[PDB]
Amino acid sequence: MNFEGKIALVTGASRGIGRAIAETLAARGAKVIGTATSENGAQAISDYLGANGKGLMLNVTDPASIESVLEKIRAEFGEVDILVNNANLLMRMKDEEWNDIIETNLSSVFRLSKAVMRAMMKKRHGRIITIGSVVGTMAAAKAGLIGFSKSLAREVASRGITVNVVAPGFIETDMTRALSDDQRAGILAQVPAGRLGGAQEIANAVAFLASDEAAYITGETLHVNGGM
Amino acid sequence: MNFEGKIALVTGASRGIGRAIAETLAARGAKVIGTATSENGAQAISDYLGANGKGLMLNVTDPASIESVLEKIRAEFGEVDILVNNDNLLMRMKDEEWNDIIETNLSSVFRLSKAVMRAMMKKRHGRIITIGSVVANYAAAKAGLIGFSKSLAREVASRGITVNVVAPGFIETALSDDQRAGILAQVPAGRLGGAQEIANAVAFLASDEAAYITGETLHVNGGM
Amino acid sequence: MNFEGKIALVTGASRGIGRAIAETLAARGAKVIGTATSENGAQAISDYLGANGKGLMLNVTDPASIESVLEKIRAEFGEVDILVNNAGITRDNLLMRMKDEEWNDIIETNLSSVFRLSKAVMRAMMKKRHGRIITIGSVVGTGQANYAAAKAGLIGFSKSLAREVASRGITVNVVAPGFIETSDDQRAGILAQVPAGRLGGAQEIANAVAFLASDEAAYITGETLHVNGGM
Amino acid sequence: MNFEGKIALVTGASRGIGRAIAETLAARGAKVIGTATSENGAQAISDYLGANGKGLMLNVTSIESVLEKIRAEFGEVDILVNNDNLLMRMKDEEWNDIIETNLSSVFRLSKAVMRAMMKKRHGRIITIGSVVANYAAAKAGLIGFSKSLAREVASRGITVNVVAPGFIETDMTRARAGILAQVPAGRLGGAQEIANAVAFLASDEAAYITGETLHVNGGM
Repeated sequence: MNFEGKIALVTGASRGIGRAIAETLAARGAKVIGTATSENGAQAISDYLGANGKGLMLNVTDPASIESVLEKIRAEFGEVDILVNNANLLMRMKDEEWNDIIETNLSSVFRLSKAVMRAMMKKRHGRIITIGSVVGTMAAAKAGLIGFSKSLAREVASRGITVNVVAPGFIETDMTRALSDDQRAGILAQVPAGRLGGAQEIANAVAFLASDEAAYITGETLHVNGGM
Repeated sequence: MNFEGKIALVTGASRGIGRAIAETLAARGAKVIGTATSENGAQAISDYLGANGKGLMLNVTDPASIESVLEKIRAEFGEVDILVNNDNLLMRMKDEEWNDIIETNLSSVFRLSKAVMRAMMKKRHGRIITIGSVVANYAAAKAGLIGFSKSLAREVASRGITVNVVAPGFIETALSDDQRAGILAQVPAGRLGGAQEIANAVAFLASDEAAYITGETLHVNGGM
Repeated sequence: MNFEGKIALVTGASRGIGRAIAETLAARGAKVIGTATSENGAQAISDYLGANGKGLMLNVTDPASIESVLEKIRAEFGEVDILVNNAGITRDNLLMRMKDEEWNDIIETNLSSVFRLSKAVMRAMMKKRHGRIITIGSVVGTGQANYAAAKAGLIGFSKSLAREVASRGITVNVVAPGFIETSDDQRAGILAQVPAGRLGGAQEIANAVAFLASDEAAYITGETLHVNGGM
Repeated sequence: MNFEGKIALVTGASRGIGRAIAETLAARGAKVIGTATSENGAQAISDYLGANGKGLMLNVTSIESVLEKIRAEFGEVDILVNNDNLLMRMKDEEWNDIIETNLSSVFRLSKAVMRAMMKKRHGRIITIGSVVANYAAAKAGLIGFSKSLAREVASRGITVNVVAPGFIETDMTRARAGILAQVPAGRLGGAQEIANAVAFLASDEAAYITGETLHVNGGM
């Protein structure tokens, strides 16, 4: 219970890692706003957050949707103190697949971070944590994301804002449960720990970086992969 | 003269690093096609390349410009064997300027590499070298570029194509003694690098002498 | 008190980071054994740990000292569950000016010793299918080249060991502190190299160590956690 | 002949990578002194170097003796090129042997040749990493040492770099698809490919490259 009084915005909180993060921050006293791409999803999020938060529909690409969501949050809870971003053959993918991945996984983090920084710097306290993609098989967006975070971290560090990245490994999610046994085994073979990580393990790391315990940790990429 | 028979496409060959790279590859026997964002810039390139190449207009942002340039090069010289791809506070950038940077420094390398690969692979030989931006609003694109190259490198390594990145540091390209001193204080070497020094590194990676080097980022910055 | 029932061995717990780590683990329920190179040093540790632990003299350079200390701990508390290798205070110097004497002493104290200690405590960790080994990097001083080799070798050793013992429930990590509070014009020269604009507290390194030693970081291993304020 | 007038000391030049490096620098005009642990080794090296150099016996763990011999016959050294089980299984003995042979020796050699380089305000120190756990610390310590030394002597015109080879067809590799399956290039590298990289870093064309680890491993 070290987040009382803090407001956290967690994108993609429908399930898996996103939901574990939202429930963990909520269980530790934060008021949580989890987002989904549809209104039904948003309502599902509101149903599990109960009195500890609310779910809102958000399209991370649309700059209009971002402004809209932030306005609803300000009207009901206040300014966002914690932002948690939850997101083929490279010579055969179409320009669409390329732009979609850059837009969704890279540019959106830039637009959201930009939208919440003003309040954070004014209050001289803030946390921006981005969750990297979960290992699903045995790149430019992921690497660009880390480069952006290290750069932003340096820029806003003096104002009391930390910007970090949590890079999960082979974590137990729907996508990994939907893989075939041969596929799972191949990946698991690449994991020293010899087991898959739980969604809660990524959430524990996020909760740590979001707390006052890590005020001096910024521009860091924390890997939670059992040794991959 | 170890490039004899090879065709190299160097984007942004108007001056500085780009031109040093184009002149070095040409001096070592390659047929060089340097590009500029205008026909005027292109002619200037033709004039310094002479009998060793030609300058063409390339809008690395238009799929049609890319295809158009590659078609001209095929008619004249053949297939491309060597491809060489040549500020403000973050929270003060507008969506528009962030998009221009990603699209100009990241997506364009993806489009160009894609356009020249099929031929390289059929030929079982190729070189793709990207030059990083010469020293915060470029960090994302820059890091994405390196990530893209390492990933592409693994994908095409078995067909004899290497994909590398050369990351220059401070390169002489004016300032007051105080500004210059501030720069020198950041470089252990104590001087600025020359455009030719980046070109020497590129020439090395493009040669057969670097056939086993791929997915590497070669820093030429005096230990910065 | 999420460390209740766990025994932690913290080397170099006399002052600074080492002591903050020892007090933090103790405050969270662990039975702590902090070490010093002298007998008087160990007693000072014993005084501040009170009923939550004890201080023992240990010379990591001496394999006879290591087993001696581990025997005392096993006789009074039990098997070591958490091992924290705390680097001493570094006193900077230039590479091309350091003699075999210093070079050898830094390797021996900063690299080989971690190897010998980790080796000494691993079996008891494996039989329990649970263990934590955390090494603290040399804190950046006021140019720390003479510690650079040993530091990089240490990280390499940890990543490698992490990969070897991960399936047994043991995590091996490294915490790399930046500028820590331990003369104002020189002050500004240091601060200017830190984006956050301030020095870190010894407690901030201890918070990171406490996190990695807990059950919440069971899936974190072979990682180097930098606590340097963006430096 | 990019190296005309330069003197290069290459340790472990008996065969493989070491010899390829020695022959390449010699072929490009350098006066080369290759070393070995024995005399047949040193003599074997002098044989293949001919009028381009000489072989000397050198136990890197002797250094001042070798540097003195080179100093009397050729001059100061301008280019210096430095050339298995589970960890919980290692004994203190093996662990120390590895640290001395692969880490401390580079420190001692670099220290022995720096004064000269500094005085001449020009120098090259290249260390070849281990070809492909018990060597994990020495290798990583080596890179850390090089980056640190590189910053220290950069203003004096000396560059310190590391070349990290991947699976290079040697004698071990002669005895497979298992390691090949690890490398994207689908083939093993040649000893000459590591030598080309070393030759490049040792030349004037690489004066602004320092503290860098150049991997030559086929995308591995």
